[PDB]
Amino acid sequence: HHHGMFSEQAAQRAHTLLSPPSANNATFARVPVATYTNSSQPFRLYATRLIQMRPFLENRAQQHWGSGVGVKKLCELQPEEKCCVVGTLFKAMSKYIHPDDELVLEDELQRIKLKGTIDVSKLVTGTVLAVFGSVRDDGKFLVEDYCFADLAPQKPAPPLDTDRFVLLVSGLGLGGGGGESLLGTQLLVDVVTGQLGDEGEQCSAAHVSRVILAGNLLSHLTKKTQAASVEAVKMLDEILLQLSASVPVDVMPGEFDPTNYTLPQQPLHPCMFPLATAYSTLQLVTNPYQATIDGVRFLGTSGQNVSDIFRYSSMEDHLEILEWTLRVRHISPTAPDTKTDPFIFPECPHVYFCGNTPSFGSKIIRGPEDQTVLLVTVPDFSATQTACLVNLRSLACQPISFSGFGAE
Amino acid sequence: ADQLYLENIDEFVTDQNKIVTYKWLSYTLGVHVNQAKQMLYDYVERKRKENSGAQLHVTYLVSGSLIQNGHSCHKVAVVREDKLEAVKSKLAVTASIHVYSIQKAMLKDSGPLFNTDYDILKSNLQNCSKFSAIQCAAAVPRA
Repeated sequence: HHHGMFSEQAAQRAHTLLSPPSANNATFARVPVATYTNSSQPFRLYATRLIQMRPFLENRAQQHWGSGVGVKKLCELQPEEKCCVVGTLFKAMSKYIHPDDELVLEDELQRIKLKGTIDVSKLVTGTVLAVFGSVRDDGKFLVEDYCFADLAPQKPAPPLDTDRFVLLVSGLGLGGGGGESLLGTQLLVDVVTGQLGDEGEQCSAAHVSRVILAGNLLSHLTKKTQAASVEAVKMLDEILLQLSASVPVDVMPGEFDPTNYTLPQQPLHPCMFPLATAYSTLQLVTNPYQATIDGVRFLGTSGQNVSDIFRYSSMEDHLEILEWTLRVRHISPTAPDTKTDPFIFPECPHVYFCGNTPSFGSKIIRGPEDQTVLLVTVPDFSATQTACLVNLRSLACQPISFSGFGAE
Repeated sequence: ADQLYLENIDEFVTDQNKIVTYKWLSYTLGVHVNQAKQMLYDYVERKRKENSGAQLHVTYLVSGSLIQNGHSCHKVAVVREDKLEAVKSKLAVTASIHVYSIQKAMLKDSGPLFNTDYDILKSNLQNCSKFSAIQCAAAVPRA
């Protein structure tokens, strides 16, 4: 989908700031940020997976290979029998993939090994597939074809009459990086706020409905180190403040932010952002974050999930790894069990984003029962100084890059 | 009226030797962020026609679309006076152009342009969106 990108709607009107002061001055009323619904409860706090996934992987294999029900558990397997086993994968011997790894398939009961034509550099420990082949003289199970649950059901987001934007940013990384990282950051804030730019920019920035910061806002003797870490947080407060005073802002915990390291990271503590928390517009959300903005279902994490799949996969492109999880109906299979897996898509998001990617990324993908889903990999602003702006009435991501001249 | 903000700015640049960014002037004279920009604009033209060679340096904010490989990226940049033409050209469709700062002495990097704005903020931390071109019904201290 291309139309209604930011730059376009932005240049949509005459310039004005290259002229002597006029009295008449435009001041824009932001869009009604009234239609929102945080829905990340299921984030506020391997059999079970296999149990929930089973119905899915089965109905996928059943359609993928027809009535010919290979539905046979790991126990009911008759050597040399062509069937379909549904289970969990385990691997064993930058990236920790081994020259030659191996995939063992676990059933609730036993666990069989795997041969055949199945990519290992691609799949990783925790995936839940529908394998097809027969048990061999080797004792190992040879595979000829496998599939995954894919995308869950998904009703279409209602139509919007006027474009609404969602600014996705990530990796502000306060603490280190050099003041250039700063001006850039100021410029970022100042654009959404309404400080810089001409009426065109402004009137469109004005159309931004919400701002999501996805983790890593702060990044990492004792005497000064403390002060520093304290200062940083302070700034982030100040930034969050300016933002809060202008538009709704959702903050997501990251790598090493004051909260649990495990995956469903619980929100940050209000005790950190005195200045900002004063605003009803600020909101500290869970890690894997879900919400429905202006009728569009968003879901994203501050990165980690993809960061891991990367460590144990061969996949290079994060945008891919991201698409991967969406196809494997599991936000982060690389994560441990603890009793419904929250990380299994109940319905399919409209926009699915990802944490501190090293580069901006975007792609729209479709699914079996034609579903539409916009993926986004929000770069680490710290080193990129970029963020995506998603227009919700068209699903168009477009990066925004800030910069200021250097000595040259 | 007008002849007033003009002197004010002169006293700032030339006499005080301060770096004048729209934001900074905005808060300083208490004026709409845009009208502040328009103010700098008028001030340079005068001082420029006046001396035709007065020690004055300007920086602009240029923003627009810049396609790299079929994929359109929006760019927002604070540039040094000269380069403005160059940057402006590289853009596919240009959205915003306006003065950003005014300084007597040229700046090595855009660095100070932050510091300046950052300080004046810490002192106004109280009301950031006061002179913004955007007002938000919800941004009212309640939660």
